[PDB]
Amino acid sequence: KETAAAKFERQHMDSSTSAASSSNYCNQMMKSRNLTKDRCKPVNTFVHESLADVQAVCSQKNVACKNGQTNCYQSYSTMSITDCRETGSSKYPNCAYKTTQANKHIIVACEGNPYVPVHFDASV
Repeated sequence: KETAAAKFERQHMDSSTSAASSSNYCNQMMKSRNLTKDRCKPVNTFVHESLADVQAVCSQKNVACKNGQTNCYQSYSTMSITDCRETGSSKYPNCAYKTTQANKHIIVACEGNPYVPVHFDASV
């Protein structure tokens, strides 16, 4: 089955570009990463940094997770991210998203050995 670490790379890593490729980015990426298979996932964030740079966040600023667990980490630097947000017009199976580019600190939950990101918690 899919590891949590692999699921995080699928759902949240896009190192291939430095920014939100275009107004079409989220429509294409939400589909191609399989986040519209069984329903339109309402919101999703993609990080445009290297895998190494996002994995390194697991050794950065320890912060509380939104669910109250203690294993979340905030990046010391801002990172290039794209927020995908489903539209009102959006009806499964034709999921439609607003693509928003920003530079924000990310917060990820990390687990395992090796200790790696398994959940995208927030951007700040």
